[PDB]
Amino acid sequence: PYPNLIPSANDKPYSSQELFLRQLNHSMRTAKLGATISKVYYPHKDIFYPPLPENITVESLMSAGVHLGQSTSLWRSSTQSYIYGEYKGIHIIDLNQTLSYLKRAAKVVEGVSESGGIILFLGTRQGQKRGLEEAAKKTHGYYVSTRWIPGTLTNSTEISGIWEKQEIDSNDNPTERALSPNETSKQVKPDLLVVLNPTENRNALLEAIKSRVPTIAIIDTDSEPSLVTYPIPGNDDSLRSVNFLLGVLARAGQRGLQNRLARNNE
Amino acid sequence: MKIQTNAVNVLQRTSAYLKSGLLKETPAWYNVVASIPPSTKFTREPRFKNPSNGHIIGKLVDVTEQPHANNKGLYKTRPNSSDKRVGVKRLYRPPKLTYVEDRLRSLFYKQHPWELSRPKILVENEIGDENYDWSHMLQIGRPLDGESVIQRTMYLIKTKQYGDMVEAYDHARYEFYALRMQEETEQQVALEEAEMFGSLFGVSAIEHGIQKEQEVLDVWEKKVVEETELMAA
Amino acid sequence: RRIVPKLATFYSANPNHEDRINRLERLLRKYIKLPSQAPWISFDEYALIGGGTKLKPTQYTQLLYMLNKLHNIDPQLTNDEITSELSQYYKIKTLDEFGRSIAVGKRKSSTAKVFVVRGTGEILVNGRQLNDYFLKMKDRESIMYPLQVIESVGKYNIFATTSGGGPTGQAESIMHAIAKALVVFNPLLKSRLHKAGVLTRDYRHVER
Amino acid sequence: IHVVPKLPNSKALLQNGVPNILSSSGFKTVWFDYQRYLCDKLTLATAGQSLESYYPFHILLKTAGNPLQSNIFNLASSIHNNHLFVENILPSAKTEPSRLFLSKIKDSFNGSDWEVVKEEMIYRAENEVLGQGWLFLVENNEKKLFILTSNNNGTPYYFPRNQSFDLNSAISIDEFATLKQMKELIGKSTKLNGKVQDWTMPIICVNLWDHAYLHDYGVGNRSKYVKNVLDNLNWSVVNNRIFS
Amino acid sequence: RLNRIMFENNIPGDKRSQRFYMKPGKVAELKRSQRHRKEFMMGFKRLIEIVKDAKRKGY
Amino acid sequence: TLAELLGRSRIAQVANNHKPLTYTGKKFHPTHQIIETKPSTLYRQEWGLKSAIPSKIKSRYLVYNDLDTLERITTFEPRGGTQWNRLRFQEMGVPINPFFKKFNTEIIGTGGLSYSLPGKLKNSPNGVIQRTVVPGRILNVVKWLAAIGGFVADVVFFQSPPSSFNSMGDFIRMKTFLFEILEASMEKNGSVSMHARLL
Amino acid sequence: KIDQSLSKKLPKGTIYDPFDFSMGRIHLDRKYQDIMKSGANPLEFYARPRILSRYVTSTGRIQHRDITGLSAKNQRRLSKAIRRCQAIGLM
Amino acid sequence: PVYRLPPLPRLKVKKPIIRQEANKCLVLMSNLLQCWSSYGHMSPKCAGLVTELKSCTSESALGKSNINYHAARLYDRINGKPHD
Ligand SMILES: [Mg+2]
Repeated sequence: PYPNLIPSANDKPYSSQELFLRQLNHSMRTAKLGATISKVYYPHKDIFYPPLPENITVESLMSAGVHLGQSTSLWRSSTQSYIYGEYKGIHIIDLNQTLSYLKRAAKVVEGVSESGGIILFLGTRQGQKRGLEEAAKKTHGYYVSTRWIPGTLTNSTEISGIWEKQEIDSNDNPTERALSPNETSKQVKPDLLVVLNPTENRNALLEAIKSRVPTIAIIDTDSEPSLVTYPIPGNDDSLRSVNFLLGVLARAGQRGLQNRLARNNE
Repeated sequence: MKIQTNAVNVLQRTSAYLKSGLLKETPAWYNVVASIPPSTKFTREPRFKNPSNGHIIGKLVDVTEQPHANNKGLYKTRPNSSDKRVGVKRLYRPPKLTYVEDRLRSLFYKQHPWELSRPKILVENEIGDENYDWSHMLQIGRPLDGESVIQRTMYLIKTKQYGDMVEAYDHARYEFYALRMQEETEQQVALEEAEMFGSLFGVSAIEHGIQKEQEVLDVWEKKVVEETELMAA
Repeated sequence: RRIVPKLATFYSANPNHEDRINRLERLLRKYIKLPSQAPWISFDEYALIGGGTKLKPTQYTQLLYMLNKLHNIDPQLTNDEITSELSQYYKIKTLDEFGRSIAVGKRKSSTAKVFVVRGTGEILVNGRQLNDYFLKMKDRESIMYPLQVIESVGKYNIFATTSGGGPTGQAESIMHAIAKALVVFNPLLKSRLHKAGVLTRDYRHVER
Repeated sequence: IHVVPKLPNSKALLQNGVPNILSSSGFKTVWFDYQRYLCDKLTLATAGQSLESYYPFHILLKTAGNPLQSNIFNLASSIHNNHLFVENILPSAKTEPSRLFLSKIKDSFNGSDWEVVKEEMIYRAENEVLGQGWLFLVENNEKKLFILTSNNNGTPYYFPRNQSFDLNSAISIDEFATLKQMKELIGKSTKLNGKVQDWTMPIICVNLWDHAYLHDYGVGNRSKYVKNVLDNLNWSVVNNRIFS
Repeated sequence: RLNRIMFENNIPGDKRSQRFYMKPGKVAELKRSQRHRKEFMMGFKRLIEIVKDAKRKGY
Repeated sequence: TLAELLGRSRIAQVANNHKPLTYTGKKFHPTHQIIETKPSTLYRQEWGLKSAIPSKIKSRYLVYNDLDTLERITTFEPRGGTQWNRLRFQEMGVPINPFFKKFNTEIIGTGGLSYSLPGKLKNSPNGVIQRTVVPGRILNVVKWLAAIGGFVADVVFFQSPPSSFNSMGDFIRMKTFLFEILEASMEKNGSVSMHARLL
Repeated sequence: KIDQSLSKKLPKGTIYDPFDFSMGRIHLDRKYQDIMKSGANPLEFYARPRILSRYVTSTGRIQHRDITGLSAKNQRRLSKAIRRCQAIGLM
Repeated sequence: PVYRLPPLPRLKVKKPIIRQEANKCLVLMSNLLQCWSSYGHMSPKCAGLVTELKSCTSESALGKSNINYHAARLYDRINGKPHD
């Protein structure tokens, strides 16, 4: 439990570490006494307990702030059909269209994960690393959050060719087989690319277009809907909305992975 | 930007590659994208109704609909200039959303500016979970704020307990005053009881402000003496 | 069977470094509550296991920050997981039979060997009186200075033996040797001596 | 929204309440009615603030040092203390006092055995706590137990808010000295909030509020209620609360 | 103070303006150029103010 | 529908306010609503607004004008000062009735500053608090004015100014004094005129 | 003593923050330091040399709209009225 | 009124001006010189000031603008250019 700890003698008072363990024991048992908190938003849960696509309501999407679009002065008129209206100097996104597009994109992610494809979560804004990493880990996928190197797809040999690759079974179990140099030097291309900030990742979208990689993205009021295969109308500048949508997609991918493993284990 | 063709037709390009023989193995996404067609229409859609207030867009009242005179006393006999202009832009603009509450709210914080100082949390918790009966102002899971006053005003008007906006607004205001007086008395009495029973408080708001003022004033002292010395020469 | 990249960060600039920092962050995140309270591998050593040429000094400093944060956790509350993860990145004088402290110092081309014993402040240089060997008062004061820094002048007897160079060089070599010998009798005074400047060799020498 | 915690064996407690201390009607008053009352008041007080996200114990630890929200603190304190009280009188999660607790009482109370210490706690509750209050057996950082009493809603954790001295009446000069040293300890800290460290924890909690005993034991005879509480405690919880 | 009055009344620049003759087309060209430069300076100051505010707020 | 929920959303609950965030004129009452965010949401830069506030901001309170602008910035200020003044007034205890029984824009009585009632006094362990004492700072060498707990008041003297005033001159604000608030009244424009006495 | 520009005076009845007793407040205040803007006709003020003189320099040069801050309509009327006043023997 | 600049190749100040603080030694010297000018050289009145100078310059006789960087960094965000 807590090795390399030297308890104190009964005559002497508690030590700092003994006090820490005493307070930990208190916290895990009695600190939570008196009431149970209900109907309160805790940000971390948005990453760790995302809802299923079918359980999402318009109220839940509005609570996450998905509806809040860009300023009316920065409007991209090609996004007219996704807009419910304008309010307080900003455009409001139609959350029913958002719900439909999000369910469709979640089905796409679930199908791709169930087929064993490679899913890449690209988001390069400040505090998006946590959700991206968790989505990649629970979908058995991959993620980028520092910077998208241009040419990562169209120039894969000169960018990603040096990093190591791995053969795996139907159950995602390492086989530890030795790969030939030609096999190691092939391009490994994502089967699905999801972008949280498509406005700042035009290079990735264009590379996916050139390389025929279907792509999902959160299309804000100032973003181009036609640059992506499966747009999701929603707010991309709020971390809560981005994490909510990303958690939904990641849970869909996890469900697909679980279905794949269940079928392989029967 | 032009509406982009290549992003949504990846399936067609990949199918051509596969059937031609240029690509030997189907991508893992091929079957999924085939099962779920991308939406390939990017059209500006007309809007005929403003959801916020229900105003109907795209309606013209014909001459026949007026068999009587208008306020100036004139019958409408021919269309005027504004009626004879095509209004497609009205259909295709996103409608502005207007709510009655937005007015009363602006009144309330004008009538009670210091209510603004009470902090507000814009993090939504869960909107769908709200279960409120507005026969009374206080709601569990909600603070007591001016928005409660506007909500009670709308509830009063909806049930037609009162007729005019002003009357319901005043009634909700007086309920608000009673409740806030009760809370203020609880706070004062609680602090008095704490001091009555031996509670000791390290710092108070006045002393905290005095401390911050002291730091700022010491820095200002140094800067002013230095600046006077600089300016004198 | 299916060929896929090994690391979750494969499409990043430096996937090896990103994955390693991810593991370190995971450990730092699971055990964030633990309170707190030996060099690390070099830049080339981490380059070999990380991005190689892609490794960047800012990435190395980030690695060191995380490693120092994890190590700085209180030892009594550390566990096998943290130590196991961190292990991958890990790279007395006394008096003689006569109670004498023997020291050797150098200055310019002069060398000095000094025997310092407990005594009454007597000093001999090359078997000669200090004032006979050193005519210059400044050299005598230089020899005295380390003794009077620790205020032990008059409590030790010094037998200095010099050779090479000239008067000042020999005197300052005696000074440095006396400081080094004094450190033995009371190690707690070493810092004091070190702060006086008498425990550092004067590396200056004639150059072409 | 702070909600009343669910209790094990809730149906049995509704049917009869805690055996040999409370009847069903009394247990309704002490817990089902009073805890709901306190939780609803705390929710009304703290809704729309940060404090809705924190548990009552973390609320009172946060709010102990600020004069103007004492009401919230009071509610939080009660909402904590009441539950603590209930947990030491629940029928079960016969339980016996542990060897470690007996050793600590013997060592802490100058060799006195546990039962005379129970009688001493009865005496303390009868004497100092005039009206509403809380009684605790608490351990300090020195591994020493001692008996603490709080007037109205007070907390054992933070000694500035112990509320162990009733200033409505007089105070002994020794109590005044204790207050002055306590205030000096508070003032010495360099923190802007004025917070100080106190590692005291409650091992035993008894509710001396009128909600607990008045319906079952009358205006008087509170010491009878305290004796009944102490005799028939749930010793599993009490033993767990102590750290070894 | 007198020199401040002179520069606020543009008397020095005016005197050099009347010293030689300038064709009205060139006068109009110079006036347009000067007005454009003044407006550009105002806009540049506004942009620099926005930059400084954004830096203060952490953007 | 979506319109109803947007009407009842907390972002909609904030009244339309467009006054200059940085105001150098006389300040008598709050002009912007204070927006508060919990520490957990601050860690993730979530303030309930449209976009994430920059991580440089460490305060948990701000006052804002625009959710979004042409410059792609949220027009805000990291200030939550005014509440403290209000709360500090509650520490003074001085009381200030329209709160007892087409739209008018006048400030109604005390516009949320204090909802107390005049007829009450403070009990203390020493005894009944006859007169309330708070510390403040005399500002200038002039009646004399004092910054007392977030509000500027005119202090009513008692015979002569202490000689410390004359000795210090313009450095008077550096030293704290103890005042007793004689009276608090509210003017029509919303200013809080308090009269205090330097003890 | 402290020069007046170096001192910030909080007016009577105004709220304040600790920042106010700071040189930054003074610098910010420095940084952010009639009838014709009231819906009146400047042409009507053509036999009123004083009010016209309010809108000219010491030498009599009409002030630019950037200085006056008037609307283009009222700026043109003010210029016309000032020139008329000059012509008729007034001003 | 608001003036909007066109899409510009850059946003940069040609000569950023920095607020170097005049050295304490120089101003103390100036004060001493004015003292000896009014009261006289080696006058009893201001001799105390001399002591300060004797210390202030004893060790040594005398004892940065990022606007362009931030402007270049932020220009793409704040310029308000039309989409594409
Ligand atoms: Mg955006």
